[PDB]
Amino acid sequence: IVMTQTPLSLSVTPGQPASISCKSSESLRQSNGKTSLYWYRQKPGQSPQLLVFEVSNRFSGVSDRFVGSGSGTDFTLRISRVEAEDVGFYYCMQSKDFPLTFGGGTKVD
Amino acid sequence: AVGIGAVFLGFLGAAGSTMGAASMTLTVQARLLLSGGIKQLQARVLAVERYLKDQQLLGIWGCSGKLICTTAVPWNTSWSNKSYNQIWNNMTWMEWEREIDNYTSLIYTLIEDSQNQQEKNEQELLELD
Amino acid sequence: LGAAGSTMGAASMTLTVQARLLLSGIVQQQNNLLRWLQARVLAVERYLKDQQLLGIWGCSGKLICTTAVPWNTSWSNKSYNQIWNNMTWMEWEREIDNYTSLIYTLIEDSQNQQEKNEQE
Amino acid sequence: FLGAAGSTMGAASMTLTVQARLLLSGIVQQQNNLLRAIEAQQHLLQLTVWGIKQLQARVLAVERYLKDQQLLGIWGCSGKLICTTAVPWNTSWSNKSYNQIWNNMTWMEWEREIDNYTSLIYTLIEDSQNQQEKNEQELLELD
Amino acid sequence: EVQLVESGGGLVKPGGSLRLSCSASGFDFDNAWMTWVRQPPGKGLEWVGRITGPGEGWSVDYAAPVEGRFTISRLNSINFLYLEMNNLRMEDSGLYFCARTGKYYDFWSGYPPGEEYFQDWGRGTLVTV
Amino acid sequence: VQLVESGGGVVQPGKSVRLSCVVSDFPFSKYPMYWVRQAPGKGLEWVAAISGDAWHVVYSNSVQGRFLVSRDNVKNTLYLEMNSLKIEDTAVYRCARMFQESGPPRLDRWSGRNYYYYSGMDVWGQGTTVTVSS
Amino acid sequence: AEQLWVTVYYGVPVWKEATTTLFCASDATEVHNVWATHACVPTDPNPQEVVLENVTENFNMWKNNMVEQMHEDIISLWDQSLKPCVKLTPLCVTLNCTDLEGGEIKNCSFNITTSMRDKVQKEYALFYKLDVVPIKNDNTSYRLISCNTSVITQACPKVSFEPIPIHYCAPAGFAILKCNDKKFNGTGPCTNVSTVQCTHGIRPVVSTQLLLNGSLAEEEVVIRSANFTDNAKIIIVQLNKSVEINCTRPNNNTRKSIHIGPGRAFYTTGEIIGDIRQAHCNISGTKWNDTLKQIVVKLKEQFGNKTIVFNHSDPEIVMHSFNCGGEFFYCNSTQLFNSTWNGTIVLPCRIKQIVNMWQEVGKAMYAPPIKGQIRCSSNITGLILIRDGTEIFRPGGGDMRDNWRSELYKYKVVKIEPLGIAPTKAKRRV
Ligand SMILES: *[C@@H]1O[C@H](CO[C@@H]2O[C@@H](C)[C@@H](O)[C@@H](O)[C@@H]2O)[C@@H](O[C@@H]2O[C@H](CO)[C@@H](O[C@@H]3O[C@H](CO[C@H]4O[C@H](CO)[C@@H](O)[C@H](O)[C@@H]4O)[C@@H](O)[C@H](O[C@H]4O[C@H](CO)[C@@H](O[C@@H]5O[C@H](CO)[C@@H](O)[C@H](O)[C@H]5NC(C)=O)[C@H](O)[C@@H]4O[C@@H]4O[C@H](CO)[C@@H](O[C@@H]5O[C@H](CO)[C@H](O)[C@H](O)[C@H]5O)[C@H](O)[C@H]4NC(C)=O)[C@@H]3O)[C@H](O)[C@H]2NC(C)=O)[C@H](O)[C@H]1NC(C)=O
Ligand SMILES: *[C@@H]1O[C@H](CO[C@@H]2O[C@@H](C)[C@@H](O)[C@@H](O)[C@@H]2O)[C@@H](O[C@@H]2O[C@H](CO)[C@@H](O[C@@H]3O[C@H](CO[C@H]4O[C@H](CO[C@@H]5O[C@H](CO)[C@@H](O[C@@H]6O[C@H](CO)[C@H](O)[C@H](O)[C@H]6O)[C@H](O)[C@H]5NC(C)=O)[C@@H](O)[C@H](O)[C@@H]4O)[C@@H](O)[C@H](O[C@H]4O[C@H](CO)[C@@H](O)[C@H](O)[C@@H]4O)[C@@H]3O)[C@H](O)[C@H]2NC(C)=O)[C@H](O)[C@H]1NC(C)=O
Ligand SMILES: *[C@@H]1O[C@H](CO)[C@@H](O[C@@H]2O[C@H](CO)[C@@H](O[C@@H]3O[C@H](CO)[C@@H](O)[C@H](O)[C@@H]3O)[C@H](O)[C@H]2NC(C)=O)[C@H](O)[C@H]1NC(C)=O
Ligand SMILES: *[C@@H]1O[C@H](CO)[C@@H](O[C@@H]2O[C@H](CO)[C@@H](O)[C@H](O)[C@H]2NC(C)=O)[C@H](O)[C@H]1NC(C)=O
Ligand SMILES: *[C@@H]1O[C@H](CO)[C@@H](O[C@@H]2O[C@H](CO)[C@@H](O)[C@H](O)[C@H]2NC(C)=O)[C@H](O)[C@H]1NC(C)=O
Ligand SMILES: *[C@@H]1O[C@H](CO)[C@@H](O[C@@H]2O[C@H](CO)[C@@H](O)[C@H](O)[C@H]2NC(C)=O)[C@H](O)[C@H]1NC(C)=O
Ligand SMILES: *[C@@H]1O[C@H](CO)[C@@H](O[C@@H]2O[C@H](CO)[C@@H](O)[C@H](O)[C@H]2NC(C)=O)[C@H](O)[C@H]1NC(C)=O
Ligand SMILES: *[C@@H]1O[C@H](CO)[C@@H](O[C@@H]2O[C@H](CO)[C@@H](O)[C@H](O)[C@H]2NC(C)=O)[C@H](O)[C@H]1NC(C)=O
Ligand SMILES: *[C@@H]1O[C@H](CO)[C@@H](O[C@@H]2O[C@H](CO)[C@@H](O)[C@H](O)[C@H]2NC(C)=O)[C@H](O)[C@H]1NC(C)=O
Ligand SMILES: *[C@@H]1O[C@H](CO)[C@@H](O[C@@H]2O[C@H](CO)[C@@H](O)[C@H](O)[C@H]2NC(C)=O)[C@H](O)[C@H]1NC(C)=O
Ligand SMILES: *[C@@H]1O[C@H](CO[C@@H]2O[C@H](CO)[C@@H](O)[C@H](O)[C@H]2NC(C)=O)[C@@H](O)[C@H](O)[C@H]1NC(C)=O
Ligand SMILES: *[C@@H]1O[C@H](CO[C@@H]2O[C@@H](C)[C@@H](O)[C@@H](O)[C@@H]2O)[C@@H](O)[C@H](O)[C@H]1NC(C)=O
Ligand SMILES: *[C@@H]1O[C@H](CO)[C@@H](O)[C@H](O)[C@H]1NC(C)=O
Ligand SMILES: *[C@@H]1O[C@H](CO)[C@@H](O)[C@H](O)[C@H]1NC(C)=O
Ligand SMILES: *[C@@H]1O[C@H](CO)[C@@H](O)[C@H](O)[C@H]1NC(C)=O
Ligand SMILES: *[C@@H]1O[C@H](CO)[C@@H](O)[C@H](O)[C@H]1NC(C)=O
Ligand SMILES: *[C@@H]1O[C@H](CO)[C@@H](O)[C@H](O)[C@H]1NC(C)=O
Ligand SMILES: *[C@@H]1O[C@H](CO)[C@@H](O)[C@H](O)[C@H]1NC(C)=O
Ligand SMILES: *[C@@H]1O[C@H](CO)[C@@H](O)[C@H](O)[C@H]1NC(C)=O
Ligand SMILES: *[C@@H]1O[C@H](CO)[C@@H](O)[C@H](O)[C@H]1NC(C)=O
Ligand SMILES: *[C@@H]1O[C@H](CO)[C@@H](O)[C@H](O)[C@H]1NC(C)=O
Ligand SMILES: *[C@@H]1O[C@H](CO)[C@@H](O)[C@H](O)[C@H]1NC(C)=O
Repeated sequence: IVMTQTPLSLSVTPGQPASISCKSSESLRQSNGKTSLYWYRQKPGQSPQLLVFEVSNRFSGVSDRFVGSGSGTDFTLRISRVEAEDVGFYYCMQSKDFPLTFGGGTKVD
Repeated sequence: AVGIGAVFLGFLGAAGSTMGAASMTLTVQARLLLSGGIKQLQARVLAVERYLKDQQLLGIWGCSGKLICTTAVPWNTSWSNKSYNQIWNNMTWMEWEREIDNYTSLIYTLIEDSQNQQEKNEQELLELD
Repeated sequence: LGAAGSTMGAASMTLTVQARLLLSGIVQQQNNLLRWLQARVLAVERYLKDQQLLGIWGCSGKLICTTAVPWNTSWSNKSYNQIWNNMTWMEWEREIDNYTSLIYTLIEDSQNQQEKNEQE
Repeated sequence: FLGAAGSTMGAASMTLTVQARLLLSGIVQQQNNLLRAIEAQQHLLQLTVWGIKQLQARVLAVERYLKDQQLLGIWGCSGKLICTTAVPWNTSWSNKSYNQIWNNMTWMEWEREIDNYTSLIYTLIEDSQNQQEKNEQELLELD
Repeated sequence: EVQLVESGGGLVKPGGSLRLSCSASGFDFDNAWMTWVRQPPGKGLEWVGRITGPGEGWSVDYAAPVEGRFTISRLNSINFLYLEMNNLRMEDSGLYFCARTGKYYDFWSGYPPGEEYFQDWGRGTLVTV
Repeated sequence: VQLVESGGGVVQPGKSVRLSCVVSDFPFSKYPMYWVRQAPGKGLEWVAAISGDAWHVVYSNSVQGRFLVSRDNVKNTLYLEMNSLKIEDTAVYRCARMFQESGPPRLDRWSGRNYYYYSGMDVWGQGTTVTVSS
Repeated sequence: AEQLWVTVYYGVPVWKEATTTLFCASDATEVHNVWATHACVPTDPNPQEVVLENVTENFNMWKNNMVEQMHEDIISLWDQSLKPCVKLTPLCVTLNCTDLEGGEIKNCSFNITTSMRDKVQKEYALFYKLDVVPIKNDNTSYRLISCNTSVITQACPKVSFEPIPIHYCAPAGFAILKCNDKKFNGTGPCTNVSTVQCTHGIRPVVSTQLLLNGSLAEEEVVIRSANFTDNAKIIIVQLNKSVEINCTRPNNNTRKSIHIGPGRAFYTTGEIIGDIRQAHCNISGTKWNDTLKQIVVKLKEQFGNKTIVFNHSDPEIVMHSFNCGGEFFYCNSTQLFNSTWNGTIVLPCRIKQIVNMWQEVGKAMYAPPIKGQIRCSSNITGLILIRDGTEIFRPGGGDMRDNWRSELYKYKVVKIEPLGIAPTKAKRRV
């Protein structure tokens, strides 16, 4: 399947909310009752770290201002009051079936 | 995000195979025969009322709870001109139940009243000693 | 119902006919579904009550089976040929109807709950 | 009948000599009096909300009884309570030792231990034994 | 490597019932004779009863003050020993032990049925009546 | 926990090496693993996956048939062997654990076929790097 | 070692959690009651309750399916018994009302009734201020309240309204577990979990701001809710020491009939006899005062400072509401919410004859008048309270589903699955 995203560059400063959406060609809803889309972040020069696993739940060591939602095709990750250390990339990763692909990784300065 | 190939067998999976290969497969067609806006309920009784009948006929024949069993009713060669090893190695079941379709009523009467009725009056009177 | 006037040693030869036609009788309803089944479902439940009950009584499949339970003459002390070659089945049921459920626990326990403790 | 749900598996087999505490006997002493024909002394007087629900209640009393008899019926274990099989236990299913399963364990926790593996055991009884023994029995009648 | 763990002991009113269990490991439970022994408080060891093996028909023998009330049984499939106690009295209370039982008979000086000895014991489980 | 690799470096085309990822503390036979490939200045490419019982192996289409993966649940190791190397395989390899736990295979009743569930990743090893050149 | 073999045990004591469909059991006749519905399986006075030994089982009193199941069913029972009756569509006409405290009951005179086509019929009628609305275009001239709201449908007068206890029995093979901890929070685990086959009596009482005929918490006064420091999750006050109330309709209220449906007669107030005396209630002033202090002690174990304040909570949702003998009372309960903690109490009551639904949209039932004088007494055992965030407590709104959460708070539904396997040394000889 194909799954890209937008916008590639968001060169910002801290103090404002924004959002990053990832757009799906094949719709995602597995028969377990959940939509296997995994949002996470790398830093430059680093192996990445999990932001949220599901579009609903979060991970340990995560600020509360990291909210995500979406339909089976629309998918959206929203960052309220974008923090100063939000540099690097943001990959949208799906887990429908194989080969499970990624997005390009939205750069945020 | 799942998936592996076949392991044991499938539902109706032996229905193009021979008898000698389908005889080791009967449980999969045996399990799923029962489990699976009123018109669901009218299905949920016919699926029961067909199961009891096939259960009942095995009960009368002294053959309840077993998947296979034998009797003492002799096979009559008038029923089949097929040779023996053609049956157990070449013919499928779906073909086989078009060939003995006509004789089926004669068979079922000649199991009960022939033998398993007779194997109780003989059975009850093996006492007194 | 043909041997309903026979003695208890005589009506036993028609036990097969009574059992077969308990379920659905002859099949009515000749596929005429053209144009509302609780009575159909109950008849199966009457049937499955008894086959399970013969399953607990160690006596599935058979029609006549023995036991290890001796009789208790306080039920009815009427002796062997006083009834057997003298009485039908409607009257024997009208001698044991008060004691019916009392017989059923004793057949359950001392014949299969007993013989479960002989398996080893 | 759930009187030993806190007891252990090595001890609950003691009280299981009563017919699973007369398990099925509670059904026949129910459906003798569920089939009180006051339902037929009224024809329910109408079709009511309760009789819709009773109809959907008796079906589940029919079906889920049959799914437990059929599986006991196919396993060569029709009507018994404690039967052994020919299937070897695989240690990959549970690496618990002997006494911990019996002497030192409940039942419902042991369900969640092998609720994953349960379905594989179902096929590995039939196609391993009860499909299999019937052919080998029929060979022993060929002679 | 023999291990025996008694269980099931607890507080019970006079006249009540109770069921002690014993999980056996480390040896051949199946053909092993098993024995129940108790220790009343401030008193010594007391022989309760013993179940034999296959050759003896799983026969069981009982101490006089306990004969008729207590029942010893085994399920060899999971190597468990049991003690069914009914109609308990104050003096039924103590610490209950289970122990692997050996048979001894010297030919030239022996007298039938020789003697039984207790090679392996468990820690016991406390019965309070 | 601790999650690194070994055996990285630089080789020629047509060569063959095998890495070695080693886990630290979690029960390794319980979990499946993965392989991912971040090209320098590009996004990420999924590579491979093994089941927890080392029975199910799914490869990417581009590296299909060339590579090799395996497990050793006793030694708690994780191998990525590779064959028929090309210059565009020069990137960063990373060893990575599944986020969730996985169960045993499922065996649907209606068809005798097992099922190994596969979900995504949480713990990326920092990973080695293989370069294919002259 | 011994090669272990598989052994099938039938009758293992296991279960899971499940959902199901239930069925009534009435413990007792012409069958014309809305709730009781004597077309129902009769009970058994067998004591069937089986206690367990070692059980730790979490419950819940909000995410339990047994209470959502009633609210999709008791509205179905109450609407099957409403469909075959007469509609009141020609009644929504222009009224002409006058009065004979002030003028409350209204001598109204609407003047058509289409039993036929050519000859429409003038008509006498007697109404209430809780049922009529004014019109703005002329002199005093009224209309019913819910014309443009929904179809006003009369209930047939030969029905009944009494609560009769409805024993929910699970179907066969299922079971209902029941805890017996006196100090149970409503959502934790339990220790003594007993097993029954069919629950206790549940009176299907409909009321608002209180509970009538209830049940009894034992030995003390229990307060339960989920999210305490949220204002949202309503606290529920169950009681011991059943507080008695009398409520009455001190009038005579003869009824006439009006033929509007061709074979379907409309019933209204013919004429009152005696003196126009307002319906009210009586509460023992001593027991009520003693009861509220017992609540505050348990309140001060979850709000143990900033002391407890009672303040009273649109004619419908603010008023206390209940039924009395097939007659619906709206009572001003302002007096019982006055105090804080640092003879015969009379509460006035109003009478409305156009009730609404639970979702209160799409249907509007009209009560028929009842001849004679109505007396009813009942044990007040249940109180609904809401916090606001010193602490002030209002009674609360009208979410009728919360009634039965005070009556199913010990019950979950399981699935007995008595088949299971275990390994042992014994092999079947082939
Ligand atoms: C039967 O099968 C089912 C599945 O199949 C089902 O049934 C079939 C029939 C089918 O129908 C199928 O469709 C069904 O689904 C099996 O169920 C599975 O069970 C397992 C449990 O055995 C579940 O795994 C858990 O899942 C959670 C997340 O799942 C949530 O959501 C699901 C669904 O949404 C829920 O069901 C579930 O309950 C949860 O709510 C997962 O997060 C868990 O992993 C964490 O916990 C374990 C335990 O600690 C960790 O393991 C430890 O790891 C350390 C590290 O190496 C080792 O040292 C330890 O030895 C090891 N073990 C133990 C016991 O401790 C695990 O690593 C992870 O730990 C967290 O790790 C992160 C990252 O390191 C860490 O975060 C860090 O935090 C710090 C501080 O904040 C820093 O910030 C770091 O930077 C940061 O990274 C975090 O703190 C760690 N937390 C802890 C507590 O350690 C757990 O695996 C599984 O979800 C479930 N379902 C499925 C589909 O698989 C069932 O098991 C089968 N039955 C049997 C008997 O096998
Ligand atoms: C108790 O249960 C056990 C587990 O049950 C399992 O789980 C249950 C939940 C349920 O699903 C079960 O169905 C399931 O089985 C039972 O254990 C199973 O037993 C069977 C035997 O009947 C096993 O079947 C064998 O499978 C082997 C593997 O087949 C896979 O791999 C083949 C290729 O093999 C691969 O080769 C490459 C070569 O490079 C290896 O890579 C190397 O790996 C190294 C180590 O990591 C190193 O890293 C190197 O760098 C690397 O190159 C790779 O590791 C290797 N794969 C594996 C898994 O090792 C494929 O061709 C094949 O398609 C499949 O993908 C077979 O080799 C084997 O055949 C051999 O053995 C026969 C008998 O021994 C012999 O006659 C043959 O001639 C042949 O030599 C079997 O087919 C099965 O794997 C077991 N399950 C598991 C999970 O392991 C157990 O049986 C049961 N108990 C009882 C008493 O029955
Ligand atoms: C309000 O609650 C009280 C107490 O909870 C109820 O009193 C109890 O009512 C029941 C039946 O109404 C009584 O049972 C009956 O007792 C009489 C005694 O003579 C006996 O003859 C009957 O056969 C039956 O067993 C119960 O005894 C009684 N409790 C006491 C202490 O007297 C009261 O009925 C409730 N009233 C309302 C309107 O809810
Ligand atoms: C479908 O039919 C084919 C033949 O038409 C079966 O193949 C035979 O399988 C047996 C079993 O090993 C072999 O001995 C024969 O040599 C096979 N035939 C040929 C021509 O090679 C096949 O088994 C059938 N399918 C099933 C499920 O039984
Ligand atoms: C409503 O009823 C009143 C009462 O009868 C009607 O008012 C009467 O009108 C007649 C006609 O002129 C007078 O003779 C009476 O004196 C009036 N009585 C009163 C009390 O006002 C009135 O017409 C009716 N209709 C409406 C629309 O108000
Ligand atoms: C209420 O208003 C009605 C008017 O509809 C009054 O009914 C009239 O009563 C007199 C006798 O008192 C009759 O002669 C008239 O024919 C009636 N008019 C009607 C029925 O339209 C009635 O008196 C008023 N008062 C009460 C207490 O009912
Ligand atoms: C029922 O409620 C009453 C009223 O509160 C309880 O009686 C009082 O309980 C408190 C708290 O234990 C004591 O301080 C009082 O001394 C009790 N008596 C009086 C007269 O107020 C009673 O305990 C509750 N339970 C039962 C079973 O009656
Ligand atoms: C009970 O409700 C209160 C709200 O009054 C909860 O407290 C806050 O809830 C919000 C909701 O997300 C959180 O963002 C805050 O962090 C919470 N504050 C504190 C101090 O915890 C409280 O969490 C609720 N408790 C439960 C068990 O639901
Ligand atoms: C409410 O009405 C009931 C009548 O049902 C009153 O109960 C009577 O109370 C007197 C005491 O004044 C007793 O002597 C009678 O035996 C009671 N009779 C009955 C039938 O209960 C009750 O007093 C009234 N008031 C309150 C506050 O409950
Ligand atoms: C309940 O009754 C009380 C009686 O005091 C009402 O309170 C006051 O009633 C007088 C009428 O004499 C009004 O002028 C006041 O404005 C009322 N006070 C308040 C604070 O509103 C009260 O209105 C009644 N409430 C209901 C819902 O019937
Ligand atoms: C768990 O509950 C049981 C219930 O025992 C019943 O208690 C009521 C109290 O009024 C009494 O009237 C009954 O006769 C009792 N017996 C039966 C069979 O209903 C208690 O006996 C346990 O002690 C409780 N467990 C704990 C830990 O409190
Ligand atoms: C079994 O009972 C345990 C108490 O005794 C323990 O048993 C053995 C197996 C050892 O683990 C030893 O630590 C103790 O003597 C409980 O701790 C345990 O939770 C119970 N349940 C199990 C093992 O499933
Ligand atoms: C019925 O009565 C006749 C004469 O009384 C008798 O000969 C016959 O055998 C009876 N029927 C049976 C079944 O005994
Ligand atoms: C059954 O026999 C016993 C003696 O063994 C006797 O005590 C009992 O009264 C008899 N049963 C009945 C119902 O009389
Ligand atoms: C059978 O019973 C009847 C009943 O009166 C009696 O007349 C007849 O003599 C009996 N016959 C025998 C053989 O006992
Ligand atoms: C829990 O079960 C064990 C095992 O029989 C028993 O000792 C104990 O008394 C039980 N718990 C309670 C509270 O009775
Ligand atoms: C109803 O009242 C109006 C108002 O005066 C009048 O015009 C009309 O004729 C009346 N109709 C009948 C049928 O009384
Ligand atoms: C209409 O009747 C009402 C009721 O008395 C009165 O208040 C109003 O003044 C009347 N209209 C006129 C124009 O007099
Ligand atoms: C009730 O008690 C349990 C612990 O026994 C606790 O976890 C739970 O939160 C309590 N209930 C409430 C509503 O706080
Ligand atoms: C209610 O109380 C008042 C005075 O307190 C009294 O006049 C009236 O009769 C009482 N009514 C009832 C039904 O108790
Ligand atoms: C009020 O808070 C203080 C602070 O802990 C506490 O000591 C006191 O008991 C509280 N008051 C009540 C009535 O609980
Ligand atoms: C009750 O609530 C009203 C609402 O405005 C408020 O004004 C009043 O102060 C509160 N307290 C009392 C005692 O009325």
